[PDB]
Amino acid sequence: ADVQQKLAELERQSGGRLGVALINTADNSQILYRADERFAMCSTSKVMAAAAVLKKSESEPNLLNQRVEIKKSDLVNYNPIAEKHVNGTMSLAELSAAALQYSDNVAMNKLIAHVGGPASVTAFARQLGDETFRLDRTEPTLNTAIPGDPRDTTSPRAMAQTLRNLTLGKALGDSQRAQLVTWMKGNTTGAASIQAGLPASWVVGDKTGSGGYGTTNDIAVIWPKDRAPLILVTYFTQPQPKAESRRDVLASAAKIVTD
Ligand SMILES: [Cl-]
Ligand code: NA
Repeated sequence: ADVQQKLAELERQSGGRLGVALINTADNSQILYRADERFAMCSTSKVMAAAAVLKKSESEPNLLNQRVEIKKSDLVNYNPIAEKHVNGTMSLAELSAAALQYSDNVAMNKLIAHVGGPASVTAFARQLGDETFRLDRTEPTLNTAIPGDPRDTTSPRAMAQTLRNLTLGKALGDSQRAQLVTWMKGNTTGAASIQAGLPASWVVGDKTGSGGYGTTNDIAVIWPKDRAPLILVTYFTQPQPKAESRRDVLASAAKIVTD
């Protein structure tokens, strides 16, 4: 309860809307704040697109080696890896890694297309037991994050439970689960978000997201020193369309709920 008051104070101080879900797998306890409200996922949705391709690879073992052409027409707004491979191909494994580790938006679009579009990613979430997740659009429009707009949203509670299934549970086969976790542990974009609020010795696998209205998100699996793992989802959005990102708010929330 003291944690609730501290999160409420942080939310007030920040001027935005904060949603937090922590799962402590030691005792299956939860810390929740606005955990059933919807938030725009932005690039945190890349985890579900990658997982859907991994699940397909359980029945098509050569799938991650399949190659995908990258053309100038594929470029969108943020393409740090794909722009180096124009007029060549990348494998689905390389695209998955680019999406998760560099937040490459071409990679995301190629993963979406492969599995059949946003409704197919959403159908995959339903098969896992997540009835809240919805992916509606492709990159870059899925990041608009308009207040009140349900498109491309989920709730903190649902995303934490689903991330627990994907990374610590049995939603994926052992090889595929290990691959997802390795990719998330190799993320290059998260050091200023949840990880900035945790001790240096803890190990984090995370995926960040940012978008309109100053939306600043991070979802993480956390291995504390000599403890059972944690799942932590921190979603944040602001009232002003051109608000700046606030990664520090996510770091502060992480420190509060892990103290
Ligand atoms: Cl503004
Ligand atoms: Na979700």
